[PDB]
Amino acid sequence: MRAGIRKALIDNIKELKGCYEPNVPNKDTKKPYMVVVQGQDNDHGETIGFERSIEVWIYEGRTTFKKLDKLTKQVVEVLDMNTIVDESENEAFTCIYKGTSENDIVVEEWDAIARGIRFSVIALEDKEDTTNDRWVEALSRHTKDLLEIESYKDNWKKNFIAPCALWRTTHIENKRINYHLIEITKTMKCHVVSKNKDEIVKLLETLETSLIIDKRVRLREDKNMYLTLVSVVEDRESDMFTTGQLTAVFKMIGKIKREGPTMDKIYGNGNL
Amino acid sequence: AFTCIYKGTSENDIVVEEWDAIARGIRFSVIALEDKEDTTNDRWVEALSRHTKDLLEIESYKDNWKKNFIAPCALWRTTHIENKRINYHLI
Amino acid sequence: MRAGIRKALIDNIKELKGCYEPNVPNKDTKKPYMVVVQGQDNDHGETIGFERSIEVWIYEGRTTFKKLDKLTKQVVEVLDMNTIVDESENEAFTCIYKGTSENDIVVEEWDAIARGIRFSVIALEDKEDTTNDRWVEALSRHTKDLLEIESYKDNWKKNFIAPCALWRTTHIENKRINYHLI
Amino acid sequence: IEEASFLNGSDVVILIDGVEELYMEEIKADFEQDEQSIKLLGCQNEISRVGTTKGSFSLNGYKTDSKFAKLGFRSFEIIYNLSNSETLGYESIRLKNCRLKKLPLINSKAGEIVKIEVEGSFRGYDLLNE
Amino acid sequence: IEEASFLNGSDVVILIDGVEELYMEEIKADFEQDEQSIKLLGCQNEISRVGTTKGSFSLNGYKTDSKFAKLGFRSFEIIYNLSNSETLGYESIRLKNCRLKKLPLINSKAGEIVKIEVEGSFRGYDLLNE
Amino acid sequence: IEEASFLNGSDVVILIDGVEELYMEEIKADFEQDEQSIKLLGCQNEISRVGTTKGSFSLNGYKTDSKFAKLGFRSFEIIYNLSNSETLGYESIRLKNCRLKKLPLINSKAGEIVKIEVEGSFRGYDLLNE
Amino acid sequence: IEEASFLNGSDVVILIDGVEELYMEEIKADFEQDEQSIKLLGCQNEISRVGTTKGSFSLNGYKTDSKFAKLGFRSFEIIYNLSNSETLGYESIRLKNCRLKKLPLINSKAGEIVKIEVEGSFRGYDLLNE
Repeated sequence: MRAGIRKALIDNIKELKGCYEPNVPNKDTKKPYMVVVQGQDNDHGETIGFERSIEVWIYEGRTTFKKLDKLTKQVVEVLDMNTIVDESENEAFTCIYKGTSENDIVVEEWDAIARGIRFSVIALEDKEDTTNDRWVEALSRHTKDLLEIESYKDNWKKNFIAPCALWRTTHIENKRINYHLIEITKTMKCHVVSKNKDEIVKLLETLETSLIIDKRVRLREDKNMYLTLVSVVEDRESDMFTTGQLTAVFKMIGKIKREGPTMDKIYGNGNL
Repeated sequence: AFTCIYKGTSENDIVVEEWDAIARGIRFSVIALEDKEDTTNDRWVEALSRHTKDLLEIESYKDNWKKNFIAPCALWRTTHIENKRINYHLI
Repeated sequence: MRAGIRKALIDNIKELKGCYEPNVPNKDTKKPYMVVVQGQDNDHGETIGFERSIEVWIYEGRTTFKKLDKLTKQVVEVLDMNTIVDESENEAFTCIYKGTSENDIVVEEWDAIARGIRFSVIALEDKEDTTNDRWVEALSRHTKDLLEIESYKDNWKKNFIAPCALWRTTHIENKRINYHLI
Repeated sequence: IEEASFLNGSDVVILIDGVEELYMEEIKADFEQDEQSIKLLGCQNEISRVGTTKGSFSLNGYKTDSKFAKLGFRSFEIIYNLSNSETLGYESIRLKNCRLKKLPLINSKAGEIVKIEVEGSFRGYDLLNE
Repeated sequence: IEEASFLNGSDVVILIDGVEELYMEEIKADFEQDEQSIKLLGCQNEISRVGTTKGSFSLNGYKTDSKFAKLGFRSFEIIYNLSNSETLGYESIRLKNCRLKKLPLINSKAGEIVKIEVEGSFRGYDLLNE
Repeated sequence: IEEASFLNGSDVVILIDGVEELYMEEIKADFEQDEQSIKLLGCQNEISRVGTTKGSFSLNGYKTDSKFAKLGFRSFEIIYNLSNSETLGYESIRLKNCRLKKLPLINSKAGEIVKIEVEGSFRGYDLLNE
Repeated sequence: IEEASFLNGSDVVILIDGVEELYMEEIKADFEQDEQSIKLLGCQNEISRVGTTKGSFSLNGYKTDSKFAKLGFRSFEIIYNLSNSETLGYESIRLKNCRLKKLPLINSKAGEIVKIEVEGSFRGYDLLNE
């Protein structure tokens, strides 16, 4: 994954002289050069899975910090949410801009000025993008058809292509409302990730309107089943990745499939 | 452009003897670095920001703060949205 | 548990030259090698019991960090929720992948690059897998019969075989609804 | 666990006097009967009879116009299409000679939406579809 | 999704006897009929007719003066302008010969605002606008 | 935004039989009249008339003495001063010949304050002020 | 603490007119009797007798079809099987000659599931099994 970030930075930034591993460069390396330090991997719940931290430490020749500001903006533009393909490992990923190092440090012995940009990567372990939750599959298919963006089903995948949507299930309730009938209620929350926030607003608006108007969703292309909406709510303040904006509650009624024997043959006899 | 916001002051008033000087650190901040648009697809936010601007003769910044906000101003974000189909024809 | 983890890592990973205890290897050791540091045991409630922390520090010859990334993926695959049998103690366990050390460190004096993978083990003190809660026993039996996976009743056991399912009881209420009925 | 379905109440389409009504929120209609309980002279079990039928109906909704106030007590038809979406077997009912019991001229609280309530009686019905 | 509009109930403007009323917060008015159910031999369903009409109304609001207690049981008109804002089609109704059923002389609780409640009967109505 | 005012019900001063009553919590009083609805022989809307009036009242408050139980069913007057303080126009009403409908000897729950409730009827009223 | 078993109400199987009914939520049925209180001429305590009986029943459930509207006021049987899973001793009751008191043609609120309510009367019952 180091190779992907290094290759992207070298290809897209031309002021850059080289991008190295942590303790590679010597004192005669030509500045500006960048260093790709890989941080922790922490478990961040079911929706994100394991989140990795990265730092892209920029180094510059101590002329002035304005060049470092320009180069920082260039790096952030290059890596922030743009999918990167790692040829060495033949697996892609998508860095998320998180912030910047504590201060802008000056290192006198090296005669340089440094700043550390702070990225992260989502869902390191997840490598399938599939779900046994039929409801999630149905709603992700519906969102993809309505919206013409990628729709990931159970949890984030590391190479998500923004703009995209996610349709995880957060809560399930089952009830036997009758002898023959059962009722399955799911509170399914949805994310809409995109670089442009107004695009997030537009996508959420049209998704809400589509869910409200067509109040139910075909569970399968075979039909024979449907998902009736109950309430769709958006909390725009909520986090784009961890929580998700749109919350929708769906329910579906099923009947027990009793297929017992049959009274094919009937006979009776008489007395007095 | 941008607009610095006063936030406080460094931990103590320090005296650096070797430099023969007294130093203090004032602490500012800048808001919404990445925002560059001042626009919103939320028609409601646009409507209320326009209404506030017309009523009040101050700026209005719609969905989120912008780094070069000119005080005094008034932002009009939307925090929570609920949709209901109250009828066969109405929402 | 050091012997079990070391044996598993040596058997399953072939690029490994050796797996040592913390301050064993000298500067003549052939890299890459691994080090099994054993952390705290902390009480984490009734369901987990005592949880032990383990770190498997990988070391590599400072060629490039991509080798260390590959080796870390190999270790995580080998140890993550795969039941391990410690022949020395004759007691099994199941390491749970938990994360990775703070940064990828370079150690110049040793001329190596190191990374610390972080595991843990659950319910160290639990050694029975039995329950006097008849309800839990009944539901664990029902789950096992329906589902064809293990069921562990009152609390986790250290050598749990994934996939599985616990059936602990979290809350009990008793009422005398009548003179004769409870 | 084969499929079933509930007829969600937001599928109704109420046509009052041949023009579709958009703002109705609730509709009720029943076909009463006087039982005419008969106690025979020898049998201990009471016996019922059909007697005479008597329709009654009610409506609630939001006030959009003075349709009902201007309608007066004139006879008018109500058609009610309860569509099912899982399967397309809409249930359609027609009410004949409906007559408002009272004109809801004014009903309006200060801080709330102005809802209209209607109730009356209908002479008969036609189960158009099912 | 073309526009729609609900008539908010705070657009009411009640004119009691030619002077505008500011403190009313709820107004009701209906035009009851007598059903006059009739059985016919050889016709199982009952039949209804208009009968004689009978108005009734009610009002609630905050007490600002003794207008109603001074009014007594005199006949007085009520006008009800329910304006609409999305489109300017106010619905105006006039009630003819309203007469209080009871004078609310005193209705007061220690901790609350002193509210006035009124109800009576009106001989007829004129639907001025819609 | 020009001033308005609500008459808070804690401004009430009730004088029962010439001696001020200071433990009351609420007071109600209405002047009912029998409607005497008449259905004319040719006209299709009912007509009402004033009929005969009949006062009724009611009070609740905290028990502080045996004033009411000792009062019996004697006739007694009630004054009611609802002072307004934003503007000093107090509304004063007198009730003539009030008579308790039922003498509330005992009404007391174990864990609560002993409140007294009264209801009755008054022949007429005098609107002393407004 | 030997075992005991309530009867869960989701074990009910209702056969309306020989075809099983799946969507019923609750069923009620009682067998009234006119008390016929007799005050003897010398004895102080009242005496009551069996009098004449009369069945009544009620149903609620989700609307899945127009079975009841089709059924009209016809006579029809209801059989009700309440199984006890913990002992297998199902209590079965049959109602004879049930007759709807009113056809629930329409009963539907906008935002909710369309439920059907039925009530009527039955001449007699047979306790098929217990």
